[PDB]
Amino acid sequence: MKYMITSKGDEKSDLLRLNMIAGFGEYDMEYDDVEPEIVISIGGDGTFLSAFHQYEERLDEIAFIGIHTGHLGFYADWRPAEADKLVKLLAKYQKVSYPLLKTTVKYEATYLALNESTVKSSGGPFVVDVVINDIHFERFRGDGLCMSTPSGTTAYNKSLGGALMHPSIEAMQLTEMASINNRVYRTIGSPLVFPKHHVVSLQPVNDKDFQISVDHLSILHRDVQEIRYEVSAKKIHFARFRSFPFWRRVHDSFIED
Amino acid sequence: MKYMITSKGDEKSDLLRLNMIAGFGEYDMEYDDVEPEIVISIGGDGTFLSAFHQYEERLDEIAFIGIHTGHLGFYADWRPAEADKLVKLLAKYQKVSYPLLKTTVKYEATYLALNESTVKSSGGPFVVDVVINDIHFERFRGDGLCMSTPSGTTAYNKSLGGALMHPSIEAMQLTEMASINNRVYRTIGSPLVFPKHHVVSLQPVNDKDFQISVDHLSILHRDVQEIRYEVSAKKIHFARFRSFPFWRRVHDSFIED
Amino acid sequence: MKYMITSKGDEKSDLLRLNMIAGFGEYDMEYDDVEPEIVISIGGDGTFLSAFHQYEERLDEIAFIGIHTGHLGFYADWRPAEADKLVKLLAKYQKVSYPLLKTTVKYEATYLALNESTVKSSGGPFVVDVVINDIHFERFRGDGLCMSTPSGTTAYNKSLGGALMHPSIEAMQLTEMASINNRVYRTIGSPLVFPKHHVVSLQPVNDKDFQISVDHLSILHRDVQEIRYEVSAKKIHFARFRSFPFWRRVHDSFIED
Amino acid sequence: MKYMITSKGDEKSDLLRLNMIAGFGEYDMEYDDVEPEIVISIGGDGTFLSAFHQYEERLDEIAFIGIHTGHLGFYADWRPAEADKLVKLLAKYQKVSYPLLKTTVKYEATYLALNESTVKSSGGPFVVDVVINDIHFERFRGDGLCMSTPSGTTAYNKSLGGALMHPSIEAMQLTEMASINNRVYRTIGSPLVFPKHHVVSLQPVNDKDFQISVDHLSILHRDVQEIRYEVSAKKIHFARFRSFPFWRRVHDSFIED
Ligand SMILES: Nc1ncnc2c1ncn2[C@@H]1O[C@H](COCC#Cc2nc3c(N)ncnc3n2Cc2ccccc2)[C@@H](O)[C@H]1O
Ligand SMILES: Nc1ncnc2c1ncn2[C@@H]1O[C@H](COCC#Cc2nc3c(N)ncnc3n2Cc2ccccc2)[C@@H](O)[C@H]1O
Ligand SMILES: Nc1ncnc2c1ncn2[C@@H]1O[C@H](COCC#Cc2nc3c(N)ncnc3n2Cc2ccccc2)[C@@H](O)[C@H]1O
Ligand SMILES: Nc1ncnc2c1ncn2[C@@H]1O[C@H](COCC#Cc2nc3c(N)ncnc3n2Cc2ccccc2)[C@@H](O)[C@H]1O
Repeated sequence: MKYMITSKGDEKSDLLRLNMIAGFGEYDMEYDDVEPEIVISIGGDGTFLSAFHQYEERLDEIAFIGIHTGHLGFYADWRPAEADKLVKLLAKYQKVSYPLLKTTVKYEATYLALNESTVKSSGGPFVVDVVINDIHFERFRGDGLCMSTPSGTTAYNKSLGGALMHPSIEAMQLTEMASINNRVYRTIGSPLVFPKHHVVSLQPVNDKDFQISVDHLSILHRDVQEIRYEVSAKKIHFARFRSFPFWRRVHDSFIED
Repeated sequence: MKYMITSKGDEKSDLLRLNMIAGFGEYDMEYDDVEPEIVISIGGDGTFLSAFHQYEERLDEIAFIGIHTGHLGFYADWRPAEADKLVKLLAKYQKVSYPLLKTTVKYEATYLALNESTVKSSGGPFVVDVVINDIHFERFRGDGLCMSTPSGTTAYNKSLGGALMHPSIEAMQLTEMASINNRVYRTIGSPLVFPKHHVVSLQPVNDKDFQISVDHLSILHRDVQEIRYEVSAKKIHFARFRSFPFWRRVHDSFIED
Repeated sequence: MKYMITSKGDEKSDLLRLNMIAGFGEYDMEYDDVEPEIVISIGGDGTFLSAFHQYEERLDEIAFIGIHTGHLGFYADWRPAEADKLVKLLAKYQKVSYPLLKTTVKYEATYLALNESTVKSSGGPFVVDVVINDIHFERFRGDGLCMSTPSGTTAYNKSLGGALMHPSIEAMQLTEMASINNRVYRTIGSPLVFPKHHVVSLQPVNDKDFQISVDHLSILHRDVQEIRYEVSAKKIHFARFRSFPFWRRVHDSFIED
Repeated sequence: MKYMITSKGDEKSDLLRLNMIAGFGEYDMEYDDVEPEIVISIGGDGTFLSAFHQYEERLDEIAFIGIHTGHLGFYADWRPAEADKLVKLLAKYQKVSYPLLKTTVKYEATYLALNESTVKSSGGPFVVDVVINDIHFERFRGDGLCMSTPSGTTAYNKSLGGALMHPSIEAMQLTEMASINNRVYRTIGSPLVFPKHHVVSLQPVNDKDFQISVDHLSILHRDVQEIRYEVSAKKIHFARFRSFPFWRRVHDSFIED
């Protein structure tokens, strides 16, 4: 079937990519980077992130596979020495799906995040009213906020004190960035985990310009009226050829390998 | 139908209890503390916790209601001035259900937790191997561990840095208590959120005696071979007469009321 | 003696300033904003911060006084209703001194901080080697670092998990901003408190452009070779007319007033 | 001069101890475990802790030396292969001194801590009023409190989120253990660093029985009226034969060796 391979760009990844293409030439496989059914990423989680956003409009029709040429990644969880076996097994697997985060920015633009979406100020103080399902929950003062997908909880969310969620749980997690807490300003402090169909809305107080990130991309948005967070109805699909449990991936990346 | 009322024991709660019993006498309502269909708790979350464990063998046949004579509780979320209206509406509501945590202690005893279950040492050093779905995840050294239900995340779990989970998510959350982290000992540090059907097993390394807590109860267990944590198949059922959202309960308890 | 008064700029502060000037006119007091011996700040800690940096070249010859027209500040710890008494007592007090932080940026520029100095990347990843007294301590990956003065520990340092230090201790405190910690990248995690004469040096790894903040000021520095942190030999001097203990100031600002 | 050697008790430490005693026999050195001038500890920091408390009444007359038969310790910072060189150099060094923590328990007993002193409840809820220099600072609700010496900040204090203090700073650090924070109960949250001559006093609210730890020792104290913390006037003295900086010790123990 139709496939394509993106590469980190270094010598190691490009030649691993050329070898798999050559290996795919021995099977009924058509290279196509317009409408592929299989997207293979060779590099790190950053390369996989780019591969995801390159084809975020055909998620229901693509099974992703990640190969790590360097250290173990959470999305690129195949060793390079397994590419030939990967080519073989891919020629003739099941699919597992991870939840995604929908970000809506009204002034309206919508973005999909595999890891997380963050909001920071354009330079001055960051102050937003946090609204959960249309009820005002808190007025946040600090450096910013981060809304994480389950699989994204091992990334930026983890460094901010958030919990690690198993990707089978359809949820999003909001964590604070250096929140001010005194007698007058008050935030919840704890990370918040929201289920499907809950809407978290960030609304300006004085400044209306925000630096909004979605995975690796970060754009300054001007005259923002609202930022809306919710678990996406779309999901990313992985091709699994064996058992690599998420908690084992966490152990291999953080405890020891 | 059959009902009963437990009380904090102070003058305020006992006389609120006697007034509701008198109010129930004007309706087709039978007091029965053996097989009640409605269990009303008057006091704080501690009183509600006791009411829960008093009838933990008839959870599928009981709808709980909590009344707070003091400050707002997460389970006792009815003001005392609403008892007469509560009696009326209860005479003729829907049910919402929260997940529970199953704790298995092998030497075998099983316990149900509405808030959380914690493990600490019997005095010496606390060292356990943490096993997730039969794979060894980490060797924990520290003061102890805490496995929290969703509704329990606002309690002990919150004070340990855990995330607040909406009770619609069937999950459990494990948080660390003063874990040692240096070149030789290594824990994940972050809280871990587990879905249904994941089993977390704590296993001794040297000392086999542990102080195990389940909600308010805390018992020293001797010659422990394993402690097993998993989301319970049983659920607690609340009688809801109006909308009091969980995130609003969080806001009222922690931000301001 | 010579004095001057800076104001927040609102109607409340300007008219409090005009009343104190009028009150000072009844005494042997000369207004002079070039070489004052007494600098009075009317507003918040931000106004006091500006008053400090306005005269940072005559610190050994100035006693600062802060008046808070809004909430209690840590530097502006005089209520507006005490200005007349303040004018009187100032006409005829002792001095207490707080440590300051010296920041050296080599490409060489030196800055003095009353609260803290922070380092962040110019957009990309922030990676610096942390060198303590010429020995390499760690390679930091994350959002940035913050070096705080003692009196500054109640400000940005506090929101990042740092400890509150009594200003009698001549020290500086380094805290991390969302540090990455996995199998490959490793930071200390804990805040670090350094005594006088210890030098903490930040040194680039790839990117050489950093956004460096000093109190309220924040400037993008290009082609940085090193950022050096050390407890300053200069100190800020406060005019004290009564006992307002630091721990009481902490209690009034964070516990309740 | 007079000396003695304490041992971990394993085969490795006992025979290292016998070899150094034999090596000391070739010099003008007298073994004496009653009034030694040099106390050598062979084992880990736990062995050194025991050696410290064994001679805590002759601290002004003893220079301590620690040898680690296992991993690197913060007090036992000499490799076993250097014992012969240690014997030689000790035969003919300077002294460095670290601050200590004085704990007073009134009902009156006083204890000295090299690492820290902690307070927990006897089983029920732990509630204490925290008083700093006779002013009431906070009412603490939680699992307990920990007051750490500077060199103790790398131990229990570190696991509780406290800052690492260089031992040249004469100070103590108070950190919280799972403090409850909601609308009604409020603690400072941040670690507190106190200078010399500041007195921190813990005072009961309901329960008067506390489990008080001092380094490795932990005793249940009954009918406590007050627990007083302050930087001790006594200091521990180390024999230094070379430069092993504290920050290097921190790096070797926590970053990598
Ligand atoms: N302070 C920060 N701590 C943690 N991550 C941060 C921080 N700042 C920005 N980012 C991130 O950059 C990302 C864009 O680039 C590609 C990627 C990725 C990735 N994804 C994961 C994951 N799911 N699990 C574990 N490792 C991961 N990495 C690897 C990684 C670890 C640490 C830093 C950067 C990258 C964006 O996904 C932000 O999360
Ligand atoms: N350090 C600690 N921090 C927080 N809680 C702790 C700590 N130590 C032990 N407990 C707890 O005692 C409980 C048994 O008594 C009854 C109850 C309850 C309760 N449940 C909740 C809840 N779900 N949401 C919010 N408030 C709650 N409370 C009120 C409450 C707040 C703080 C302390 C105690 C009680 C057991 O449920 C442990 O969680
Ligand atoms: N996330 C953050 N959390 C905390 N402070 C942050 C954060 N981001 C930037 N700042 C800060 O802005 C400052 C420049 O403006 C003037 C000032 C001041 C001040 N000084 C103190 C103090 N010593 N003690 C208590 N209150 C203080 N404030 C008041 C205050 C509290 C919180 C935010 C801003 C201001 C600079 O001193 C940064 O510390
Ligand atoms: N959760 C906890 N985390 C950290 N330490 C804890 C915890 N619980 C109790 N202790 C401690 O046991 C101690 C008594 O035994 C001897 C000792 C020592 C020691 N001293 C230090 C130090 N100064 N620097 C680094 N390593 C140290 N260790 C080694 C060590 C590390 C971790 C646990 C135990 C021991 C007492 O000093 C408590 O601090």
